[PDB]
Amino acid sequence: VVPVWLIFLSQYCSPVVLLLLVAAVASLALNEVVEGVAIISIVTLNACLATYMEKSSGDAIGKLAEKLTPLQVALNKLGGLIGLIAIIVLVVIISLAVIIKYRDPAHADKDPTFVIIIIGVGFAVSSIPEGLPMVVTITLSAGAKDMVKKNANVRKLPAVETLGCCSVICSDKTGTLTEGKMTAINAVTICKNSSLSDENNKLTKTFDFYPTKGFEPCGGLFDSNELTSEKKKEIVIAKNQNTSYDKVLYNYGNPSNKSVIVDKTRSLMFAAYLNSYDTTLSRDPKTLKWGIHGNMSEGPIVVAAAKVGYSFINNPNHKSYLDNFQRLDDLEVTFNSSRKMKITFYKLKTVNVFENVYLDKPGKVYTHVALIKGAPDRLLDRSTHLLEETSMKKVQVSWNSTITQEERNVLIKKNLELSQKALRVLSICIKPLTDQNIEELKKLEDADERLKYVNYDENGGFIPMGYVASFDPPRPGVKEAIQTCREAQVKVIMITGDQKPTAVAIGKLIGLIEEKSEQVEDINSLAIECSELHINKNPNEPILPNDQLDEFTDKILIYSRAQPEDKITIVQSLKRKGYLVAMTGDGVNDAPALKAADIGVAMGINGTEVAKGASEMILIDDNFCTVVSAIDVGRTIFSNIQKFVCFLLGTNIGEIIYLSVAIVAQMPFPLEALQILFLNLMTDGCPAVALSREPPNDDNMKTPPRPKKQPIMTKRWWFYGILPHTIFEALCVLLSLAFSLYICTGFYNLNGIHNLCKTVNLVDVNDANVYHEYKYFCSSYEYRISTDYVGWVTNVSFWDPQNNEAVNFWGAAKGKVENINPLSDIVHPELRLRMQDGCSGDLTLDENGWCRPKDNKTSDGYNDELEGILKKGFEDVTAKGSKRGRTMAFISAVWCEMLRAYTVRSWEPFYKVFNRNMWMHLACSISATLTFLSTCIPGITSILNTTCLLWWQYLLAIFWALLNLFLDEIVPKVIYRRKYMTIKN
Amino acid sequence: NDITQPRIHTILSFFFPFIGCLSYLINLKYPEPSLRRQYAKKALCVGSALSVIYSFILCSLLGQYIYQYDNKEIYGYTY
Repeated sequence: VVPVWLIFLSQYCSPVVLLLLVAAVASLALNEVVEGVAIISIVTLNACLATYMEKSSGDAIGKLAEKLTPLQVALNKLGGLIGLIAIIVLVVIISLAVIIKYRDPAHADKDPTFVIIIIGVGFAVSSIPEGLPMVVTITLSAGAKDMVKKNANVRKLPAVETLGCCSVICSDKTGTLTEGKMTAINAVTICKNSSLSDENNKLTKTFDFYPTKGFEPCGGLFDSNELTSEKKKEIVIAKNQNTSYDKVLYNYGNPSNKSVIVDKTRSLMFAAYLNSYDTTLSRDPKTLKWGIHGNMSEGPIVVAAAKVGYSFINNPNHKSYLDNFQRLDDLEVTFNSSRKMKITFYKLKTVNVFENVYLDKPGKVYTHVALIKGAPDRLLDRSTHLLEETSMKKVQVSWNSTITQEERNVLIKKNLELSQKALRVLSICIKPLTDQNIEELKKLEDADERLKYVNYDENGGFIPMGYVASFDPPRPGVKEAIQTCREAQVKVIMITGDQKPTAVAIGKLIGLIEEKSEQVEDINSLAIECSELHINKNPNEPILPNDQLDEFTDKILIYSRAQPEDKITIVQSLKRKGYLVAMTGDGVNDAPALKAADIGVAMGINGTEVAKGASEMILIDDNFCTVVSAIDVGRTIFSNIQKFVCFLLGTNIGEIIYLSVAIVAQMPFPLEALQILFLNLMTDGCPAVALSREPPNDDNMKTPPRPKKQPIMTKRWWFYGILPHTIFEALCVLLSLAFSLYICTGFYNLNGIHNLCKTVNLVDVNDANVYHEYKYFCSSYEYRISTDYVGWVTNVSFWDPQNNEAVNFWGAAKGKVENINPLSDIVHPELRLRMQDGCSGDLTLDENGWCRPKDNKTSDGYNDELEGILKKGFEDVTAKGSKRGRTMAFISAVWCEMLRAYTVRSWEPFYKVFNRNMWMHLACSISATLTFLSTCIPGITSILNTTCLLWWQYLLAIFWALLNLFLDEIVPKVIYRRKYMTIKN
Repeated sequence: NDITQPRIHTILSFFFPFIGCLSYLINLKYPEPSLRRQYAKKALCVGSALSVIYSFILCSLLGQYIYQYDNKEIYGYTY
């Protein structure tokens, strides 16, 4: 893996961190290092959190399933663009504030240009989205962890991003949509001139197995037309008893019922069972749960056989019975997707009889039998003779008459009916053989690929005895998952190897094809066989032209009779149509299809190593429904980043707006140099990062899939969310600052505060007509809330004649006073007593009796302890009142940006989803606690330049932020709800 | 899966608010539907709300009885 130190160092290369480091040059330039250092602190904290989450994603990915994600690089570009725009706007605003001779009522000892430049630098550091890469990394890593928690192991980080935008899912029917536990349901016996049949056809009859629970062997065979639910449930009753189902109804599987029909059913089941030597029934060693070993498709035949006998559990003598029939391994035909049948050979223990079914042929003795099982559509067409019932004594092969076209149709429409009801049908055939026939078969130079001698013969030796129908139960949650996919407007396509009527039936059962689609032929409009994907309608022709294929298959929903290698064409067609294809497979031959797909999906435990190595994600759940939850989580991962970017823009544009308005309207700047860095750290990082862990919205699984080209900010997030929050936040913060300064110092604009302080000019000594400037008195009006008195008071600063130094006097007189005259009765007796004796020595007393130096007091020592004068840097009551007002404005700004985190989370009103996330509660309260503590800790307040407020002052500062929560309860999220969240007008 | 210790952490958080957040931080490993994690969520909410309220009250008292009275300056009415 990448070294941890290398990962930590690499994260400084993102454009936003680079811009912040550019602003960190102030620590080296002639500026305040104690405020430029905090930028490095913020960057280091973000880098530490991001490197921890990246290292943890390096663990959750790779080892659990076996450099920037395109979303990450796009969002880094977006963050760089936002930073550049903010820097340009703040450069214009700061140059405007410098061309104008702007200055603060406080900071009198410092050069105004440097102060405003540092404030602009702080605003730039705030407005640049330095937390964007960190939040994107956290969201992607937490999303991958959530996927793993929901049984979806993503192999690549880019897979998490791409899943949300996915618009089509292609899944195999078997294993993914329906569990592999196939169980037998019906079995059909074929024998013409039979005494018993269905609908008086006198040629075929259907039988039903019961019980049909998964892979459980005990049970029997009954008549389909007679077994209603009432008679079935009583058969289920007392099933723990020994085999006695004949007390309810005739059990054809009981060997004690030696009859002609039972003989034919036994012959068919024994022919089926001998083809299943690769599979065997078993039971778990620690639980009384049955199971199967070997091929999954061959499984239900053995279970079906056990219900009529032919099993070791029913009788220990079955081993010898199987041993009596030796097997010819040389001629065995293996089963594969290309042949679609398997042929097995055995020797008989008799001359010309097989399970009381006679193969008598003059001049020939049949010491061997060839058994075939496979799809009916590739064995029925080559059938030559059927079984025939002679009188009421025995069943013998009908060598006298071949199968006619009507006789073939007799089997054909029964196969059509049985292939419906979501049952797949297997056809079993036989051919009697002799020693010379076995020698001829062994003399064939061809491999087990063809063995054409078995199917075709001049004597017509090929007999199909009947069918076995087995159900493939859908997984319990597949219907709800497909309904959710339909609500999410993601197309679901089933790819299966079953026959076409079976495919359409199972699709209708699980809900791919609704009954509302019967207005058109669903038989051909959506469900088609793979033979249709060629210009000539047969697999011999290689392909059908793309310009017609893409238009033909855009309506198709179910593919039947598929092949593993054909999945490539489907993926190509869907990709050309514009969908983001997530295709599932096992990897035996469809690994290229998975790789060419946008989101390859390995089929978990059933999947091979090639599939797991070619896919983007692995379904350890072995279930289709996990893909739907995967899409849900992938959508949530983008939605959380969208909410975070909305928070960033909606707060960091309002910051610039209210700074610009304060500068334009000649107000004191609403935030200090480092107060805004503290604000940035207390509203991004916390709680803005806590938006990364938001649970899915109620409509994130209902909206259409997001196109890849769609920008992160649709105009829906601009007309609501960003702009109406920036305007409201600017209004709230500016009104808070104005009311704050009016409460704390009696004036809300810089001109009023500066004129509120009285100044005197002193003509220089060495320079003619040059004038220095000093202040000799200050006033202020501060609102008071107390038990004794509520209302305005006046506070003054003056040169104290008793102590011979500049002092601050608070609460000189009740109510606002235009000119404080200390000799009047309004003034507090202490202040009157302190100066009633007159000015100290060489000072003036004409103007209201304040201590102003005479006009000849000038010295070259500017502010060098001149008597009758407050020193530069002394905290006048105007300066202290302005600091208190700016502290209230700062707390209001923090609680206005922080409270936006509680209304960004969902378009629903915030009171419904308040408790939905706990990390946001932790981060929000950390922000609030550090805001309250940063204005009362003695160390912190000395560098933040904040003063600790009164209780009602804190409530007043917070209330201007709760007024910004009318962004939810009034406008505009109510407008958004009425326009889009309303189901119907 | 024990409900007792998150409840103890919730009660103890009334005397030190940082304890409530530590409660949620420590037992995040346990499954979400368990009663222990639900009481941990309650502990985090109680700790966070008490942290905000206690910071407000502590800071207001500290201001009104220390920072309101700078030693060297003079005070008159309503002071």
